[PDB]
Amino acid sequence: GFKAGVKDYRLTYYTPDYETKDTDILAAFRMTPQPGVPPEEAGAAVAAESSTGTWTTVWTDGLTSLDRYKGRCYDIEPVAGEENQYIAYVAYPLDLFEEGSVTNMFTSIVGNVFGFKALRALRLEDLRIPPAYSKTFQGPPHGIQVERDKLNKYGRPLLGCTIKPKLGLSAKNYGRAVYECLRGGLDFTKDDENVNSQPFMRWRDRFLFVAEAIFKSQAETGEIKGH
Amino acid sequence: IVGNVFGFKALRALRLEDLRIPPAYSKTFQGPPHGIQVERDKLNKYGRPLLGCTIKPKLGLSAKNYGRAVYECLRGGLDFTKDDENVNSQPFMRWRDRFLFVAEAIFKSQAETGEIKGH
Amino acid sequence: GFKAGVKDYRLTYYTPDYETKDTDILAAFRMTPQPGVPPEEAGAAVAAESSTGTWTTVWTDGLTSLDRYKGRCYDIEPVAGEENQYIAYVAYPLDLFEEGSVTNMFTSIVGNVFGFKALRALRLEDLRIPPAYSKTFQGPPHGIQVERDKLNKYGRPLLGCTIKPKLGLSAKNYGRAVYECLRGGLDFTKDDENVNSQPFMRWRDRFLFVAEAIFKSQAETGEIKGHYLNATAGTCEEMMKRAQFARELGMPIVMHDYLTGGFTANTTLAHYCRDNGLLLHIHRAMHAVIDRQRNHGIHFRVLAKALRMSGGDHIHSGTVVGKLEGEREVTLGFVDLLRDDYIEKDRSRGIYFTQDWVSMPGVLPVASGGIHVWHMPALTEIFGDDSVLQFGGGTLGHPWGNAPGAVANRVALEACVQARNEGRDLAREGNDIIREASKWSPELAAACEVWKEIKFVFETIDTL
Amino acid sequence: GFKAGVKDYRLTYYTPDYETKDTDILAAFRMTPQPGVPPEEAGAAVAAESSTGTWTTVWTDGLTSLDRYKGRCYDIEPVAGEENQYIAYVAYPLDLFEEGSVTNMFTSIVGNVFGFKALRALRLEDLRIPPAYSKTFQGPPHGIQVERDKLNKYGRPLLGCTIKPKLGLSAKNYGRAVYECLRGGLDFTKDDENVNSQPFMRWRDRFLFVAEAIFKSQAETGEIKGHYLNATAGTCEEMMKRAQFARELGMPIVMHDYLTGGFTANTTLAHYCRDNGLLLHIHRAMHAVIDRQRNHGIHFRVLAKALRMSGGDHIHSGTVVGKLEGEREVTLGFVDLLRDDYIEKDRSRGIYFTQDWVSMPGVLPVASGGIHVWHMPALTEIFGDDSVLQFGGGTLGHPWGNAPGAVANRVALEACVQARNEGRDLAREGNDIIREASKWSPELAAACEVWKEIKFVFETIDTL
Amino acid sequence: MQVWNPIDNPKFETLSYLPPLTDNQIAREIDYMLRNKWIPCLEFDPSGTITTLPGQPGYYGGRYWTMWKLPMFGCNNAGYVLREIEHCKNAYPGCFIRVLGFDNIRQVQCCAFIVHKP
Ligand SMILES: O=C(O)[C@@](O)(COP(=O)(O)O)[C@H](O)[C@H](O)COP(=O)(O)O
Ligand SMILES: O=C(O)[C@@](O)(COP(=O)(O)O)[C@H](O)[C@H](O)COP(=O)(O)O
Ligand SMILES: [Mg+2]
Ligand SMILES: [Mg+2]
Ligand SMILES: [Mg+2]
Ligand SMILES: [Mg+2]
Repeated sequence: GFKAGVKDYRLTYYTPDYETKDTDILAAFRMTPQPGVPPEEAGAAVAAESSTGTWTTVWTDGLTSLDRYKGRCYDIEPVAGEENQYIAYVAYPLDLFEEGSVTNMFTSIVGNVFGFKALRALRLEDLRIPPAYSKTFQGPPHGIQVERDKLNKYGRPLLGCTIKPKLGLSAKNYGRAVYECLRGGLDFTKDDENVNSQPFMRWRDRFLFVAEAIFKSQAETGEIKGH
Repeated sequence: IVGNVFGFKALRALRLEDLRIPPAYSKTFQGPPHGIQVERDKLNKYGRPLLGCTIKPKLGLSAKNYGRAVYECLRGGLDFTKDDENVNSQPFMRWRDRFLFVAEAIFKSQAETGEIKGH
Repeated sequence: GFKAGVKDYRLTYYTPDYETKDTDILAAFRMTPQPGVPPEEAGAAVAAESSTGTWTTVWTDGLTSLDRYKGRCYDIEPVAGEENQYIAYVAYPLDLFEEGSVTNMFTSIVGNVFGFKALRALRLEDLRIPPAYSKTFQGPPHGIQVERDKLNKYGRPLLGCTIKPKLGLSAKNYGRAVYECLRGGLDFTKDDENVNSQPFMRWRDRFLFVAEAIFKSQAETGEIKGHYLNATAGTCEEMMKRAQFARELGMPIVMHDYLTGGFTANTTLAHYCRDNGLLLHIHRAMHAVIDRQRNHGIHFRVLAKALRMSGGDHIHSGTVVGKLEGEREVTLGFVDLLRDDYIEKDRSRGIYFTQDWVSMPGVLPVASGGIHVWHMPALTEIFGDDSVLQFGGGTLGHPWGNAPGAVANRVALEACVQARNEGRDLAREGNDIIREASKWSPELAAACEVWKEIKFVFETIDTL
Repeated sequence: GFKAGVKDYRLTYYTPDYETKDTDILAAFRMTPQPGVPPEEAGAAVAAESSTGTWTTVWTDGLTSLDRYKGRCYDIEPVAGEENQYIAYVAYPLDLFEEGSVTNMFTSIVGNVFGFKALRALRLEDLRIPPAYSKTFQGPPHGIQVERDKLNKYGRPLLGCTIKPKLGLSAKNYGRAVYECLRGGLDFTKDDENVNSQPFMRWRDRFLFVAEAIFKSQAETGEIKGHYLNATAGTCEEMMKRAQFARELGMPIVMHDYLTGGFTANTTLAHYCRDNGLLLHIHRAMHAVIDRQRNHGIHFRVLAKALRMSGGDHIHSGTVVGKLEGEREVTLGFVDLLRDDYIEKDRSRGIYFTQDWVSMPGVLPVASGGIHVWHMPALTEIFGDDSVLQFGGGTLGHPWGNAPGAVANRVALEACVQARNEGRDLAREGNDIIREASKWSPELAAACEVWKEIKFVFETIDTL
Repeated sequence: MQVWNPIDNPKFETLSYLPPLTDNQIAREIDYMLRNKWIPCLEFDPSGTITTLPGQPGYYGGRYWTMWKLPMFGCNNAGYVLREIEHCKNAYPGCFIRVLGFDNIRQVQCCAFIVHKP
């Protein structure tokens, strides 16, 4: 039947006898329930409002199978040293995510459950990415070995420096201070986080002035340098 | 403004409250594309607030059943109809056909009541 | 140290105590050794020349770890009824293949091991693709459900036809026989495999005349009709110019051959059909040169599990009762690997491994070749409610024409789908359902007499 | 009239007194009829089911002239030594084929006739291409004469090598082993068939290191060197992106596989190479699945002619004394069809028809597959002065390293070339030429001991 | 010989080439549906015509009809389905009526046929 109305979350979203598969995503939460609420109700409400759920019953749920598209909470344990804090575990099916996108993964887990009126705190701790899901990404461009081979440097860690008048220098003076640091023995040199383009120093000439000094500082010692 | 100062060892808390943007700095931006008056003039709706709805369940529906439930809602008297935050493209339903199935229903629902509808 | 010389293969490539992982690729061979060679030296040699290794020792092998890049043989079992034939199993790691390429997988397995001087025969039977490798492909553009939803057709198998003679017709006379067949009650109609562009009919003068007839025939009965347009060419540029005109005209489906065009041009077309919203029909040609004989070549159940990963919506499957070779127990076994989602091991139907497709859309089988009306209550019972039936010579050979010939293949079909949902057996009583319907339709009795005792029966070669 | 019904094939498709024209395509088949079928009804069905015809009669055949568009069989002769084997001849008109496409010919000739229920075997042997049809193709990009002029090398055959192990090396170790081999005296250097792009080594990284290694060895000896770069991909827009980078770096040669990538993708690459001045090398993979057995499949001499019209410069032809099968009288027979310009009929070498190529450039055969230094005075007598010799495992297996391993191979060839143009015989002698040259070179005596009694002798399957 | 009539001869899909449907033939097509565990439904619409678009493949108009009340979740007898076809044909006597059937395991329809014409 239909029987429109309002029911609980635990009656459908709490299955503490479930065996995880090898193509599932797992997460761990830490929560502080609001006075007057059983821990299981909050643990079930966290999972329901993330995959498929609302505050009432709808008639369009009979046209599809809901036992292969839901999220489940299968474990609750209490923390040591407190009285109102617990740890919960959730499992998600594989086919709820889009291949090759990270923005879609974050939208389905930390989207809305962080502002419920029945909770006072929440924190995410860890995740488990299955090997069947990480093969659809590209990963780092080069890595580690391909980076050491290109620069021809083995044995010791690397070095670097950053120019530190944070803002206020011109272009020629900014380019001058790089030569005197690279000719000393360092390997790299860094810009700054808040330096893109400003009325005292534009980018298209800073690039040229840095490039001019890089070549000069390289032919005097005989080593590869960068910035 | 806030890149590093939030993690100093000499502090235990920090919160930002308000900002003041001078008029000489906000003139270099574009701002909203249309606004309020232009949006209201195009849809020919005055006097009362607007109405809308969203489709549930969040995930699990096919492409034709998704389009079927929009026509019924739109022919009843509503104005808008929203997708969902976590529905982009998934094995059970892709986007290029969901677009077509929604577009087919919008035209049918619009020519029966004689009002402008969207989604 | 480093020692130069020649050693055996069994000392490195034979480990019969190895436990397979969950990210490996498995294969099974059926080989016949050469007189004077132990059976355990041929299996090792097969696996030691498809992944790594050569006929002598080299010094550059000390710079890498060879215990994570080799292929191993871990089982041997003799066949029953012979004395010089065996079955071997091989395992391959995952880091040896390139993601998203099918032409790479074949090159590294069936590349060179088929022409050794120490063997007389070899045949590949099955494969196992792990779920960690299938997620890097795209798969079929639309599938099964999305294709039925667009055309608004439910309940019964579809119908189709093809135009004969194969070659010789003009461009205007070719578009006139389509309208007559389509106004009779058929759903599809098809070109031919070898009709691309010839001096008697060019490719741009046929599309217009077909499109003109489709619109006229569609507005007279009130149903959706279609037509497969061939798009094979001799260059990858001429092929992409014929698929852009159909999009402009508003046609819903195209056609391609995936065995003579190659495994590279097929993926390019499949990637474009998905982004422009079309349907793809696949014809299997030059497939009997590799199959047929039972002691050399590749089985079709392996060639069919690559098309699903490459891309396609329809596929030819053949008929058990017809003018071309086929067997029942093998067809029933390899038809389940095209539509289902989880298959289990069964040696009575040819399946060796367990396969799951983790929610990938299926494909629609197609049956064609030398059939007429009397064969109808034997094809519904085998395939089911998801198939395509094609009659090429059984429509244009009717003694009354084309339009009357198509009203005879639809009445004879809608009378079998109605006697089934009542509790009547379609096997024992098959000549009594097409003898009562021929008493109120004058166009079926006129056709039940021309072909009445035309049966094809011969011996079978590939006996399981 | 119409008279719908079923008739025989011999009544229309068997003309035993027909005179061939000068614009026709001819073929020869070898078939094994099923018990209870006349020989004349077997050869009349292959012609019928290849150009025009079906299992019944149609009314649309009256609108065209059928005896201007049909194929026919005009000769049947029996084989000697068997009682159920014959040879048939078929003739095809010219207006049945599209100009400039090789896929159409294969789709029209070997399309469906290979899986009939009335036959148990079939094999294609030879074809004849009229000059009026081969003028519409482009042919090889450069040829033989232009390559020698561009590389500035005359007098002796060429040399090459390939890197082992097949898979497992890194990007820098792969590049450092090329320089040692090139500085020793070799000419070319080859990648490997199953090396496109993998997690342990990506293509763009390997290209740069190979390019850097090439330049250093060229300025130290003062000769032109090269290296083959694989350009096989899984999609078309990826294959055309790996050639532009090679052109940008100024590399002279690339590589491709034409049997797993398909025929459509090969012509585009040939056109690009012609328009941008590169060289092409062809590797034959997955060719033993169709060849080998002598009662089913396609011969290699047919598969070789299509490559000449499609486009290429090098091709693998195999050896006679290696680890892979091959015969002498057949190899000598089909080398001429690749190199020459006018070949006459000869049944002692497998040739059935007379062929002329009306001035199209030839190609260079390549020998490989497990040869060492002792085999040199037997390979210079078969092929001649126009060939390429490759040693894969005979170079990286020398007891002293890479660079000393190439000097031993280079010296053993210039001693055989010098001893030929003096009046000495290379067949009866040849175990004495090497033993005299191994007295002033300490790097050849060290190699004449590791491999001294290694031979590969087995029986033969394809006995002419 | 004989000629098919090409003037004013529309068809309506499945089971439209047979003699007209009668009672005890409609009630037997619903028993077969219920013993496979499927859900019936109803629809109606005044005009069954279709249109197209200039250059958009796979687009047609006139594929959606109006739903009577709601799908019947939990029906077990063929009486309540045969008593609801009379209320619909007494309120809208100038429209077509079509019967459906759903499946939730595979999410597709399984049956469709007409039972009334204006
Ligand atoms: O060319 C033909 O003969 C057909 O059009 C059949 O025509 P008819 O029905 O008029 O004989 C089909 O291509 C064959 O069935 C091919 O067989 P398959 O693809 O199943 O191997
Ligand atoms: O192992 C290989 O595959 C080879 O590199 C030979 O290496 P080795 O010389 O080191 O054995 C060649 O590809 C084969 O000759 C192919 O045979 P073919 O071209 O004759 O078909
Ligand atoms: Mg900083
Ligand atoms: Mg929401
Ligand atoms: Mg055909
Ligand atoms: Mg090789």
